[PDB]
Amino acid sequence: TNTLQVKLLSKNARMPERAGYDIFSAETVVLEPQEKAVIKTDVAVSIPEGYVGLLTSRSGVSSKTHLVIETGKIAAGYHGNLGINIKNDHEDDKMQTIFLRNIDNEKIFEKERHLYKLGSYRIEKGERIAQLVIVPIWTPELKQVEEFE
Amino acid sequence: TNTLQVKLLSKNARMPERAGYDIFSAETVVLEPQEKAVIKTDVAVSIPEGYVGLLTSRSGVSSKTHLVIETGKIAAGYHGNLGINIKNDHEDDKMQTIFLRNIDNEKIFEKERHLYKLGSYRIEKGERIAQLVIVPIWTPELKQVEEFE
Amino acid sequence: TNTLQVKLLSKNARMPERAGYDIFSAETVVLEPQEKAVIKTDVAVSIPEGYVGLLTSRSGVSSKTHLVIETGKIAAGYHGNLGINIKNDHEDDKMQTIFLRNIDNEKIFEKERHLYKLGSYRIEKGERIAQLVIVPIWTPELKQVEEFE
Ligand SMILES: O=c1ccn([C@H]2C[C@H](O)[C@@H](COP(=O)(O)NP(=O)(O)OP(=O)(O)O)O2)c(=O)[nH]1
Ligand SMILES: O=c1ccn([C@H]2C[C@H](O)[C@@H](COP(=O)(O)NP(=O)(O)OP(=O)(O)O)O2)c(=O)[nH]1
Ligand SMILES: O=c1ccn([C@H]2C[C@H](O)[C@@H](COP(=O)(O)NP(=O)(O)OP(=O)(O)O)O2)c(=O)[nH]1
Ligand code: NI
Ligand code: NI
Repeated sequence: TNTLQVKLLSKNARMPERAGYDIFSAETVVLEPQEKAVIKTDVAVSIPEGYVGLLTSRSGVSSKTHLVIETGKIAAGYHGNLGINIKNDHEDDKMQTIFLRNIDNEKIFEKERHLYKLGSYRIEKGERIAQLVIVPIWTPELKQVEEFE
Repeated sequence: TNTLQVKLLSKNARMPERAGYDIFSAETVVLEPQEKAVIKTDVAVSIPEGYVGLLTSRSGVSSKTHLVIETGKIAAGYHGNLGINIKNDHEDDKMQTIFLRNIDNEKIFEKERHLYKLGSYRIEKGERIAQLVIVPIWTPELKQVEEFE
Repeated sequence: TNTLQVKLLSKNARMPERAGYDIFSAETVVLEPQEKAVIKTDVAVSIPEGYVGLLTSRSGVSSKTHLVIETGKIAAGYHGNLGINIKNDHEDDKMQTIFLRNIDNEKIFEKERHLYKLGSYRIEKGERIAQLVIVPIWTPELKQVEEFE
C-alpha cells in the first residue's frame, strides 16, 4: 500500500517523524577527534522494491559540528538495524579541554569536571542526528556493449 | 506546471544553468585549513511537493581541491536562501605560504604579496562551486510494526 | 528499452553486478594519509535522459576505513570512463609502519617488508570499492520570479 513499515528493535529506539524522516540515536556516545563509529538507531524499515532509502546527514548538526555522516544507502527490503556511519572529522591537535560539545557545537557543562580531548562531541540517546529520505531506484538489466546506440 | 521557480535574493545572486543546475557563489570568501562555513548563493527555490532538491558537490572542484561540500537536502517548498555547506578539509599542518589556491587548486598570484596558511582556498563571487539536482521523494505514512509482512 | 548499456574500456575493467550495482577498481593504487585520487573503473555507461547515476560509497569499506568517496553524479548520456573520487582522510600524523591496510582495514602482510606511512591503504585491481545507484532526475525550465505563488 502507500505506507512504510517501521520496526523498533529496542526500548531505546524512537519512531521517525516527518519532507525527510528525523532519525534518533538509540545510544549515548562520545567521539574523539578523528574517531569513526556506527551509531545504532535500534530501528529497522522494510523499503519496497523500486525504492532506495537514504540515511543522510542533518543540516543543523553537520553544518555546525565536525560530525560527518557518510550517507547510507538502505536497499529495498533490508530489515537490519539502521546504523549511522559517522566520523568526528575534527583534527586531532593533541590539545585538551574540560568541555564536551553537543550536536550544536555548544559546550557541555560538567558538574563533575573531566579532561577531554579538544574537539570531542557527545551524542545523547534520543537526539536528532540524521534523517531518512526515500527515493525511487532504477534497476535495468545490464548489456555488454562494444559501442552505444 | 513543468517549471521550477527561482528567486534572486540579492544583486550578488546568479541564475542557475543546465543535467544538473550549476550554482554560483554570491560572496568572495577565504577558507583556512579545516575551516567550516556556509556560503550564501543569494538564491531561493520553490520545489514542488513530491520532490527533494540536492545541493551537491561539483566534480571538478571537489576532485581537484580539499573543498568538501556536504550535500544539502532542499525540502519541497523551502523558500530560504540556499547555502553551501562547505569545509576546507585540508590538514592544518601549521605551515605558511604566499599563495592562495583557487577552486582549481592553482596558485593565485598576488600583486600585493601576503602570508597565508598552507592549504587555503579562495572562492570568488560568481564562481561555479556547486550544483542543484532535483529528484522525486517518497513520503508514505509510518506504521509501527512488530514484524514485517 | 528497460536495459542499461555498459561499455568496458579496458581488459582491466569489470562488469557491474546487482539493488545497487557493485563497481570494481581497474587499477592497484596506494593512498597515503590525506592523499586524493581518481580511481579509474575503465567502465562507461549510457544513462538515458530523465535519469542521473550515483557513483556512491560502499558501506563496508567506508565505515571500516578512512577511504572517503565523494559521490559522483553521472549525468544522463555521459559516456566517459567512470572514476572514483576518493580521499584517504586518515590524519597525517607523520608516524611509520610496515603494514598497508586493505579495504577491510586489516593489515597486509608483506613477504618483502617495507616502510609505509601510518594510515595508508591499498586498493587492489578488481576490488569492490564503490557502487552505482541510478535515480530519476527532474529537469524543469527555470523562471525568474520576484515572489513565489
Ligand atoms: O550508513 C549506512 C550504510 C549502509 N547501511 C545498511 C543499509 C544497506 O542495506 C546495507 C549495505 O548496503 P550498501 O549498498 O550501502 N553497501 P554493500 O555493497 O555492502 O551492500 P550490498 O553488498 O548488499 O550491495 O547496510 C546502514 O544502515 N547505514
Ligand atoms: O547544505 C544545506 C543543507 C540544508 N539546506 C536547507 C534546505 C533545507 O530545507 C533546510 C534543512 O533541511 P534538512 O532536511 O537538510 N535538515 P533539518 O532536519 O534541520 O530540516 P527539517 O528539520 O526541516 O527536516 O536547510 C541548505 O540550504 N544547504
Ligand atoms: O566522482 C565522480 C564525479 C563525476 N564523474 C563524471 C560524471 C559526470 O558526467 C561528470 C561531471 O559531472 P558533475 O555534474 O558531477 N560536475 P560538472 O559541473 O563538472 O559537470 P557539468 O559541467 O557537465 O555539469 O564526471 C565521475 O565519473 N566521478
Ligand atoms: Ni549523497
Ligand atoms: Ni580530515
